[PDB]
Amino acid sequence: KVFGRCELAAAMKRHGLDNYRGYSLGNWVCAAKFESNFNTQATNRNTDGSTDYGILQINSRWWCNDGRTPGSRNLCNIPCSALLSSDITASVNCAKKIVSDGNGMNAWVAWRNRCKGTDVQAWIRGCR
Repeated sequence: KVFGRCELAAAMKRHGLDNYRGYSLGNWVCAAKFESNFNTQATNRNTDGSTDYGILQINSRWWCNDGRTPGSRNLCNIPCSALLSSDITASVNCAKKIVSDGNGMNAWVAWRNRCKGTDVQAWIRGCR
């Protein structure tokens, strides 16, 4: 599923990401925009042999199991494929643990490089 901007905003809010660990909702929408272009089915392989999955590009080394990643810890206790679903519940549940781990949203490279320090509330402009 490719979410619309406000659609995704409303869903992320529903699942409690708005100011989760102090991060305003526009951070999360911006993160999804540039990690996945709002597409829940996005996947991308990484040099260490892991893969990033879903709307927030959650990694198979630490967080989810994809069966082919050396060093896998599966700390969200979930198959990576669950992170590709139209329903973003599993991605949000796992992202909450990621953002809680020590480095906050810096775990998301696209957020760090394209969202962090910007006017992220622009990402929910227009939304009801």
